[PDB]
Amino acid sequence: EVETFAFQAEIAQLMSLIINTFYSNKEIFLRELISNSSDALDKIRYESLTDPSKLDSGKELHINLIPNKQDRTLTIVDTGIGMTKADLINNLGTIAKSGTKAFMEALQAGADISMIGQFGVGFYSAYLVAEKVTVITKHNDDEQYAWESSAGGSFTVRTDTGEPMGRGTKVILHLKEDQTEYLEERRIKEIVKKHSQFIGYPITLFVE
Ligand SMILES: O/N=C(\c1cccnc1)c1ccc(O)cc1O
Repeated sequence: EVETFAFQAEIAQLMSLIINTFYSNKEIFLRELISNSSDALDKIRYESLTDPSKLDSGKELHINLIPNKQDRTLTIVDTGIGMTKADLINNLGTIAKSGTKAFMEALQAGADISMIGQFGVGFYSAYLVAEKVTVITKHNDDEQYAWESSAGGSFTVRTDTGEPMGRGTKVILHLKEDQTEYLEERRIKEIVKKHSQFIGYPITLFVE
C-alpha cells in the first residue's frame, strides 16, 4: 500500500535549511502554496480549451483555505490539474533539483528565504510552519494518491483510500505548536490580501 522514498539530496538539504534557519517572516508559505495552486488551475484551464472533457472531473476552478484549530491543521484545496504518481515520486523533484540548487547558492550569496518562489520551489516553504505535510491529489490521468513528509530526508506515496476528490490537490499542513497563528481567520485574511490579492481564481476562507 505504502512506498517510502528518499528526497534528492539537494531538496533534503533545502528542507533542513528551511526547518533549521531562524527566519521569522514565515507567512510567505501561504503565498507560495496559493501560487502553486494558481499555476495548477492555469494548467487545467488551458488544457480544457482544447479538450473540454478534462473538466468532466469538475468545472469549478478555485482555492479553499480551511483552518482547523482542533487538529492544528491548515488545508489548502485547489481544483487544479493535480499530480500523477510520476509527478509525486519523480518528475517534480527532478525539476526542483536545479532551482533548489540555485536557491541555496543564492542564499549563500545574500538572498533571503522569501525569494524561494522565484526558484520554482516554494512548496517546501510549507516546512517553515508545518512539522508534517500531507498532499492528497488527483489528476485526470491517474488515481488519487497521498504524499506525505515530515522531512528528515524521506516521503511516502500511497494510493488514497479516503473520499474521492474529483480532480485537484489538497495540501494539509500539520502546524508546529508555535505556528498556530496561521489558523486565525484574521491572520489568514491579512496574508492573502497582502500577498495573494492578484490571483485570478476565487480564494475562499472557510471560517470554523
Ligand atoms: O498540479 N498541482 C500542483 C502543481 C504541480 C506542478 C507545478 N505546479 C503546481 C500543486 C502543487 C503544489 C501545491 O501546493 C498545489 C498544487 O495544486
